[PDB]
Amino acid sequence: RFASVYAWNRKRISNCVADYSVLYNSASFSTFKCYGVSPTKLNDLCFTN
Amino acid sequence: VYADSFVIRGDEVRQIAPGQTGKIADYNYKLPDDFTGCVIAWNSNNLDSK
Repeated sequence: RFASVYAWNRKRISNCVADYSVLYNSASFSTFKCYGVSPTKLNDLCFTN
Repeated sequence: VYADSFVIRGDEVRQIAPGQTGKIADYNYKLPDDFTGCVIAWNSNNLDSK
């Protein structure tokens, strides 16, 4: 289930590790446009909220 | 002049560029960030698709 664009659904992910490489390596995606950050460096970077 | 020729998918020609990523740009063909040249790509779904 995916809510439509007029009611896009938002989730607050916090206080957990997340291997962005598993998303970064899957071929199921077409556009992976990252702004202000590099997808390769998303791994070592520790963000908040 | 050095001409490197290969065949890839339709949504993968964008990967043939400096800085791009994906399976093609990580394990098969890497382009240097200071690359000087051209990247010609054309659809051939009448000669390599059976």
